[PDB]
Amino acid sequence: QGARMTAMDNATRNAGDMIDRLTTVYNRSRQAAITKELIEIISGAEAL
Amino acid sequence: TTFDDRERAHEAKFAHDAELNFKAEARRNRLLETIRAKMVELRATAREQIISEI
Amino acid sequence: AEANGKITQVIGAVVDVQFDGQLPAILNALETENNGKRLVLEVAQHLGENTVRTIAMDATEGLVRGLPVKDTGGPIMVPVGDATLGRILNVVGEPVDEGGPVEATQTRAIHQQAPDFAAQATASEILVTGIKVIDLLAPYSKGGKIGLFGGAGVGKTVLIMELINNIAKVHSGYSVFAGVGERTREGNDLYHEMVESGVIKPDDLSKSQVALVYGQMNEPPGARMRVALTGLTVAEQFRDATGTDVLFFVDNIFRFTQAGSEVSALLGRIPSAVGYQPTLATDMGAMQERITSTKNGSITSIQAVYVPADDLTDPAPATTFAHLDATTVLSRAISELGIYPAVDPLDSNSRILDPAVVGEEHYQVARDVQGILQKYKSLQDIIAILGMDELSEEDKLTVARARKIQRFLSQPFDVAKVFTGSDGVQVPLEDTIKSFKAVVAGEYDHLPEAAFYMVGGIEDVKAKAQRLAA
Amino acid sequence: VLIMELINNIAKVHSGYSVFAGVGERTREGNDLYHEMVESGVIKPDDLSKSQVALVYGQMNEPPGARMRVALTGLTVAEQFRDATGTDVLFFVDNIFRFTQAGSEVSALLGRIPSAVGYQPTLATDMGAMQERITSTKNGSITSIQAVYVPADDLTDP
Amino acid sequence: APATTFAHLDATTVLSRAISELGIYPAVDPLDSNSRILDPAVVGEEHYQVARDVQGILQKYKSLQDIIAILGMDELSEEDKLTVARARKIQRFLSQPFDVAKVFTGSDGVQVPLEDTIKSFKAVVAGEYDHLPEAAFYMVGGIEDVKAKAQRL
Amino acid sequence: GIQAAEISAILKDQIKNFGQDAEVAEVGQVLSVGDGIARVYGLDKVQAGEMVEFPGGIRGMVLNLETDNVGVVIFGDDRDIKEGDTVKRTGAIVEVPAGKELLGRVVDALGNPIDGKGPLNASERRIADVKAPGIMPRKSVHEPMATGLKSVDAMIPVGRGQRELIIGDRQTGKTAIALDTILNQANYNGMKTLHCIYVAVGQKRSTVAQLVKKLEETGAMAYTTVVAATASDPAPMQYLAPYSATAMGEYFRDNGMDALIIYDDLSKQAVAYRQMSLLLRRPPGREAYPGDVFYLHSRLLERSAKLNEANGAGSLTALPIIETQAGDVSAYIPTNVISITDGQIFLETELFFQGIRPAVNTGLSVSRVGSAAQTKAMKSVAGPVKLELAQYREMAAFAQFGSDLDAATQKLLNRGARLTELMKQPQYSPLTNAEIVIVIYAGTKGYLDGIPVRDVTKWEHGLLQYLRNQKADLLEDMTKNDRKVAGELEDAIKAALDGYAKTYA
Amino acid sequence: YFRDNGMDALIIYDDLSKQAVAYRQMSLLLRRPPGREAYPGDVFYLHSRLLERSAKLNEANGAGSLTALPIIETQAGDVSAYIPTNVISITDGQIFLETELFFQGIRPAVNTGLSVSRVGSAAQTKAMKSVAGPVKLELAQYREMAAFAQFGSDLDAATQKLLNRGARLT
Amino acid sequence: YFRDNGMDALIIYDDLSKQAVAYRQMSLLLRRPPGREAYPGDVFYLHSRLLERSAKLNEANGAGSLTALPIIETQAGDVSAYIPT
Ligand SMILES: Nc1ncnc2c1ncn2[C@@H]1O[C@H](COP(=O)(O)OP(=O)(O)OP(=O)(O)O)[C@@H](O)[C@H]1O
Ligand SMILES: Nc1ncnc2c1ncn2[C@@H]1O[C@H](COP(=O)(O)OP(=O)(O)OP(=O)(O)O)[C@@H](O)[C@H]1O
Ligand SMILES: [Mg+2]
Ligand SMILES: [Mg+2]
Repeated sequence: QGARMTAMDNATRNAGDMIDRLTTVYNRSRQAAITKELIEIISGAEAL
Repeated sequence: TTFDDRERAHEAKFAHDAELNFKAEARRNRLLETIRAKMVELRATAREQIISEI
Repeated sequence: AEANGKITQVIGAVVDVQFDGQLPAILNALETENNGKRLVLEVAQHLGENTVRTIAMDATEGLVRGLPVKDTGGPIMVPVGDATLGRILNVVGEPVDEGGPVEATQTRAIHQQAPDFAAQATASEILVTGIKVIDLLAPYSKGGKIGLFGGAGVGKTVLIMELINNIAKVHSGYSVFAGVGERTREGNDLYHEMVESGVIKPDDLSKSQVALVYGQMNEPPGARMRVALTGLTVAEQFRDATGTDVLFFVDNIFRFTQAGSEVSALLGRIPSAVGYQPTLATDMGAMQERITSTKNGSITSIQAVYVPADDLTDPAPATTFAHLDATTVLSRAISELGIYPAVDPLDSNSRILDPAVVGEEHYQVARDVQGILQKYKSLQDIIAILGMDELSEEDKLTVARARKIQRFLSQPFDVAKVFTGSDGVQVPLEDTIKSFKAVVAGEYDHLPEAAFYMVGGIEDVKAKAQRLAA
Repeated sequence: VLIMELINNIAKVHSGYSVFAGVGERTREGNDLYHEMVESGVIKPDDLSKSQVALVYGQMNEPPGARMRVALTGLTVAEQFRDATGTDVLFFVDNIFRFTQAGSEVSALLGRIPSAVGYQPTLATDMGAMQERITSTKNGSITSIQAVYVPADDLTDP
Repeated sequence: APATTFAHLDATTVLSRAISELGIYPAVDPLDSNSRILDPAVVGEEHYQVARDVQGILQKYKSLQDIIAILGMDELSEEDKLTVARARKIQRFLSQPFDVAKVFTGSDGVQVPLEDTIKSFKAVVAGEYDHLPEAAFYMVGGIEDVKAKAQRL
Repeated sequence: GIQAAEISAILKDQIKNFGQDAEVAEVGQVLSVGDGIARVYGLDKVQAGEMVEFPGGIRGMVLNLETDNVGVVIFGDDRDIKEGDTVKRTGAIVEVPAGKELLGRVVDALGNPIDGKGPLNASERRIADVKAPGIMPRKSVHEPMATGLKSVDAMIPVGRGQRELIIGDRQTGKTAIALDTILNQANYNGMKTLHCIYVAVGQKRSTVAQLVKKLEETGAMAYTTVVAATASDPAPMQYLAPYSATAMGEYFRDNGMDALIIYDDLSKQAVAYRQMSLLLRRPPGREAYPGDVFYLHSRLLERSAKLNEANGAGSLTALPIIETQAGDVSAYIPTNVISITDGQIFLETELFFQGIRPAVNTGLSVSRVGSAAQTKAMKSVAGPVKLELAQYREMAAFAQFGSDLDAATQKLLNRGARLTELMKQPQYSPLTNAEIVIVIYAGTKGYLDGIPVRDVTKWEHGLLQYLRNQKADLLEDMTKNDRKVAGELEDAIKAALDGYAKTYA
Repeated sequence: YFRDNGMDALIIYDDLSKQAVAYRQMSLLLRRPPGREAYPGDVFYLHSRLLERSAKLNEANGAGSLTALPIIETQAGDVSAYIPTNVISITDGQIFLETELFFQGIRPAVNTGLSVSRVGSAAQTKAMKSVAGPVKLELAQYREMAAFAQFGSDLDAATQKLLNRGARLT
Repeated sequence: YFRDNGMDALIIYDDLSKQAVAYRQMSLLLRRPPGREAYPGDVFYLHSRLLERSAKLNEANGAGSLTALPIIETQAGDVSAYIPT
């Protein structure tokens, strides 16, 4: 239970580290989706 | 989840061990101080029997 | 001959026609002359300068600028009545079964106003289907609106075919099937399935109790955008002109919306989100609001609903939820487990699931089933790391029942015999409630999981467990 | 309370006044902010020269153009105290995000093709031509406290 | 642009930023790179078999990496620990000092003949160097350089 | 580009000139028509937003004034409008009947009865598009707007004049919250008095009919107005509906009375407005919505308010409804309405199917008005309950573990699981204020800590019947006095519970 | 020609992803307003039309047939994208191939769970049906149990035999 | 000027991220077709012209030079974004 104490400690920190990198990539894709959906809407409107 | 693999592998396993122990009950039933005795004697026996099909 | 127009422009399915005198109103049907077959055009807009925009109900290849076009002086009119039964029509009311003309005594426009607010019926009665998950968790309503959501290949068509088998065959009023932008192969399959069930008869077309309408993926967008209307128009006649109960089956109403979006751009609309037409909701509303029970008579509608990329937030399926009395949502995650029908018990609902309508027994069991499943779902993340050993005796007692209940929701479909190699089963409502009640109460914690998988009533679970002993 | 006390304090320790720009004020909260300032004394409804703050509202129910320009309005009032009376002024902007939203809406309405996450192509110049007026000159200074809303909790949002 | 380029190629070498950041050069993704020539009838069964084997173990390692990121290596089966070990040695043995990169690396460039590449990689896959340390395989040419480096340590 | 009013037929009358031919000032002729949009030549004097009339009798709103045409959105079936149809000014701006005559009726977007039952009878009429009360003539929100749902009335309290948003994914129960709130008012409906207005926007006719059936069966219709613009109604009607109901509520607000308006939902209203903007060819933005869709909702929700004493002291409380998709509160329309409102009640599917119903996320939901909108009684316990459940939620990870826990953490688990059961509540069962406090007080003082968690719902049911049966006087006083929980009231409560408990056991 | 003259033909469209791109080019250069992902509003109908000309004919009509095997190229294993989902929603099944399986040695790289045939055993001879009826299920069970065994835990003879048999079938 | 007269110059572009947004603004108002992150197809070219002028000249051209320190601002360490790449 000492070994588990320090093992699950490391897992918690590693999870927070993965949560940051995942959030940064999620927000890239979130912004890219809005950017690209808009371009499509606006490109179609300007053809009329 | 994230560990979707471990997730399923675990559920499947502990479901197998559940079903397998029901089979072991059916073994010990097929084998049946003394009531108590046999119920132990053939708990252990039936468990070995199951781990041994041919 | 009628008043004449002349084709000014042709771009795919969109055709502009010019009228020197007399301009046909929006929705009128125009007949284009000088073709191998009669080509129908539906008026969508009045562009000005005596020119109208139209959508074609068939291919536009062969059209020439200056070809004469006749206004019929009304929207598309299609056959209705006993003469449609056992026959196959297309969007424009023509026979496609190679059986000759449908010599009906009346025709009806496929565009119509929706029933008035005072004409709505408030009565709420169950329609039992024999399908355990549906009848238990999100029961269908007599004369109610039912939608079957599913991504590609999760089982919504197999479910609608089963419902026809359990509802329409067992107790026929009259039935209407609309094949909408789906597989022509599926149309042949359904047709032979119905011949076998005798629901369609090729000798007495009078003894047939189902009318068939088709506009499949082989048709251009105009036709796929209106076949739905054609089908519900046939159903309306039975509702109003005869009163008796009417069943309406639609595979797939998504295709109505998709068709519309294919030609929206050429109709000069600014696109909405995800490339859909800005008129999605109103297009859908003026159609869907006609599919309803009224005080005059009942229509029980069951519609398969395609879900693009398995995303229920997609505009088409997302705007469809609001038009329903019962939603049956199918999941790939569940299908993937061998659980059929792949119904999501934590994402299906019914407006009749109320203790005042179905009784507190029905209500509480359904609610209990959903609770133990949401608890398992919340537990799944934990066991995905620690395994099961770390759970308490109670925590794992819910895991075991939850998985049993999930399995007891599966069911061998009669329509599915060609897949399972097993005989279909139909479970009565009372037997469903009882069975599921017992499992949630713990009265079967000693039976194995496999005993619950792919069976009918809870007797079969006990009997399977017995046949599993030896 | 922090806003009100910063007002009070700047008046004590610098003789400088304040200006609140409520960009997209909820009328309910505008009424309450007004009475909380009167209750706290930073506003006095009798002696208008004793009052320490000028309020400028662009209510949420006003069209985008007004909500876009209110910050300038409040900024201009504050420039008076820096340039004409050599004071160190406080300029509150609640909320800077709604300033950007208004701009986005105005840009949308003028038919300009939108940029990044649907913001105006002029996002940078709209913000920058305004913020640059807030500074220390030889004569005095405008210091600015700005309530900031972060869309989707994403600090990388434009 | 790139997606449409693939359709015009007989071989594809896909460089990876994640690999380069690990110090492995050339930064070639061994599981995203393909050749219309990798066919047993063209390269021979030995060459063919050794490649599929290397990619097999690398893919297995890849599928683990996700589970290792949180819990670590101690939670793998005594068998997957072994594939991890060989995989990580294989990752490094795919690395190689270039002549043209001397200007930055400071390591003399190396050219390994195809016959020497197959053999070397076969031996590692078969476990003949499970006793050699990882570092011995990183930035060398043929397997003989690996052993020599394992001696320098 | 060519532009409209450059057509062979139209250019004839511009050059030829017949007798008294002009009339381009008060009359016009359709140049083009489609998708609920009519381009019209002439009408030189028609005002932006003016309601004009087609030859069929159909109404239309002039939303676009352009150089050589007017863009009119059609309140009807466009099949009845063709090229060259005559359009006339009525000078009108879109006005609706208002007053108590609307109570107990079902009406369309424009005030017209659709129940087949009641004549008009309305003494007052009101423009639907008007400016909201300004900054000065308002008073801070202080009067409770009882939903009768204990989770809400205790932890996300709404006051008269507040705008609280009801938001969640599809099947989460957000309409139900509005309906139970309307049903709850009957208990008060004479200081309290609250008139209700339910606006249906894009719903089914069957849905609203069921809705009114319930209100009728519960006898709530008597004080309720149902304004309905259903899914088959043309977009412009769905666009106006909310503003028409608003004007009906403003009648009460401005005449010393209190009204509650429900917009179910603004998601569908925005969709209709988008339809009309895109088809008028106004510039598209995020999710293809126009740049003024924020402005659309801000005008609407600001009209809800708590008026001055000097202005009659009346009020109008708003419960806008938003449908999220996959819980994305950062989508465009949701973002707009969340920022406009004074607070939000967030609903969740996970909570719902677990047995937490109403499915309110106590963690995220909020009311900026908060403490100022609740009675002294509730104030005395609510804050503590909020804190104790908050503590429970952060450690709820131990509920599915535990083992080597100590007495303290074990007590937090036991109380939390129980207070959680005490927040569950069935549909169509709103509770009077005194009833809500009595049950909340019980849990907070530990009278339930020994009871089996699964039986709390049954316990509360029996308890409520007992107090309603044997203790209406007690419940009446807690209301009338509206007081805190003093030593006297404490004594009074424990005596009811101790006796009820004994008979229950 | 074959289909209608009492014969049977097989067609392969390799591939439709590129045909959609060409349609899109044609259409955009003709100034037809773009739709989703810049494709014409009717890209689905482009492919649905074409498929469905593949059919089994009636005895009365000669009993001939045309079978189609269209190909769609995914990008980064995204079966869920637009053009791919369109075509899946047309066909009577799909054979899904993943790079993961391809590289781990499963070649042809067919993912058995995610591939489907909507015709089923009706497209198999009696013989094939007699052996292959349970192979899909069995392999699915096997993959589950195989992941479970990677926990090193002690396995009874029953599990070990299933693992043994699954590895060999694979 | 220095580069071509046998002298050496250093240039700092602080920063090019903002120059690129300014050009994006000009391009969008010109109604040019927006691409990745809404930047015009020629955003790469905007910076290529510029930094290619920084160079080291041989003796035959005076031996002068121009050194460039372009600055780029990333978001949460995203060095794979369009402009940074
Ligand atoms: N109850 C069931 N029993 C056995 N197999 C089933 C069942 N339901 C569905 N399936 C299987 O799922 C596959 C796809 O079914 P189906 O085509 O009905 O799905 P779908 O969602 O309707 O597809 P689409 O909407 O694209 O036509 C079939 O091959 C079928 O074998
Ligand atoms: N507190 C509650 N207790 C019990 N049942 C509830 C409760 N709230 C809602 N329900 C039930 O859940 C179902 C969905 O609720 P409701 O229609 O209010 O939500 P909604 O967001 O309007 O859903 P939709 O938008 O799909 O109509 C209804 O059948 C209703 O009876
Ligand atoms: Mg189908
Ligand atoms: Mg609702």
